[PDB]
Amino acid sequence: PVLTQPASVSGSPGQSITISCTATSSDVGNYNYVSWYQHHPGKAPKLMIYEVSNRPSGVSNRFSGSKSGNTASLTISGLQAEDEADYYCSSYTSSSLLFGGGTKLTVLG
Amino acid sequence: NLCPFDEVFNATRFASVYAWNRKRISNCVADYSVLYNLAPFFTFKCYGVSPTKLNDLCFTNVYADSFVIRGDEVRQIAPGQTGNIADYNYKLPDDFTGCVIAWNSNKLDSKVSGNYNYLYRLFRKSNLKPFERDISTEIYQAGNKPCNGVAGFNCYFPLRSYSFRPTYGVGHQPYRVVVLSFELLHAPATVCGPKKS
Amino acid sequence: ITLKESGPTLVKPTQTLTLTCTFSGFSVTTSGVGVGWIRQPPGKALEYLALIYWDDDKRYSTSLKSRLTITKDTSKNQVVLTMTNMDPVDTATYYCARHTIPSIFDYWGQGILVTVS
Ligand SMILES: *[C@@H]1O[C@H](CO)[C@@H](O)[C@H](O)[C@H]1NC(C)=O
Repeated sequence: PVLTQPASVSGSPGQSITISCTATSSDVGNYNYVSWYQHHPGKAPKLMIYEVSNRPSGVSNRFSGSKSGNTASLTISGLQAEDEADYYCSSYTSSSLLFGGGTKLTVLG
Repeated sequence: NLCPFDEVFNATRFASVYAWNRKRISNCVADYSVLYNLAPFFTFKCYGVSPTKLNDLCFTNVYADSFVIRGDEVRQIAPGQTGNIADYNYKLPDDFTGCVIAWNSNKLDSKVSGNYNYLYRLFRKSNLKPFERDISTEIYQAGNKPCNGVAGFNCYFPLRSYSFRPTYGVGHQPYRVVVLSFELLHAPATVCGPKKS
Repeated sequence: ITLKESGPTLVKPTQTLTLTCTFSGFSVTTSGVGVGWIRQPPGKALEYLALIYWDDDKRYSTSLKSRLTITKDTSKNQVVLTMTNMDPVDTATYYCARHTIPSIFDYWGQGILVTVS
């Protein structure tokens, strides 16, 4: 019951990148409540995407997501120098809720 | 004097199916326009009356019966149906006239490790008659011996929990059901739609 | 919508940890709304600890259930988490956040760093 993420994602400014979060089991059931957080050092984690593809208000349209199979993906278009953060995925399990390993995003320049 | 459907459909708490809640609606103007935006509106079906012509008729006695069940049990709330809910928790008459409204309420009723506050009846001696309510929690005897309250063999506690969770697929998710029964006949009417004189 | 976290920053081994969360801008006494706690040990992923609902239902992480206790006080908008038998390895930044179904947590507080020594 471990959510798996890539340790690090890289890319050039202006292009699009994908951060994945893949389930390792079926304990997640419908796996239809996947949440993504943006964590900046020294700051509280911010909710970017919820319920797989929905955005909170106050969130740029550069952030979107979707599912295929039992894997969720966060897409960041127009990569900006201000997007450098640790991204986390979260979902539900049979008796609890879990967070992913965490992906470190680095922006070139 | 608008009719207070708000207290029926937008309530903060719903009753369990074994003890469904009823309240009388009267002396109001009832527009059915307002309750089409509660949800995707998964189910809405009427018996004896078209859903489109409700804002044209006037009724004598209107009652709203509310409760929470599983999605795949919604099909049992109809005339002529049988299974479990229809027989032991909430029975409709064969000549029922009224409308059944239901929607997916997973986002309100489910909990991380299961919501156990919703009960239904599993065991009973006989089937219910239309619109009866069985509240008793007395222990059911399934054998030839008086267990006298002891939940041993051939002896059961009548009620069980639904245990609703976010991870369940559709059909095991909670649905909120409201049944509006009508009485449309020659008697003096009290609840009319929004028309001018 | 704000949540603030207060309590001891320094704890010693075998002692008991206590943290108190103050919230405002909303009430917790509503359907589908609770308050939970998350911790993040240095260089590691976020770990779920405990969650309390509007009706006083209580949930805990499956590995820490025997150590965590959570209570609430709706008269002064407080949520209190305690954790017994603190170990030196239990050093982390703790967070208080609002809990809902469609979005697991939101409106996270700034967090409080607690060191065990
Ligand atoms: C319930 O509240 C929502 C949101 O304000 C509203 O759109 C809906 O019409 C209300 N339901 C009824 C029956 O008024």
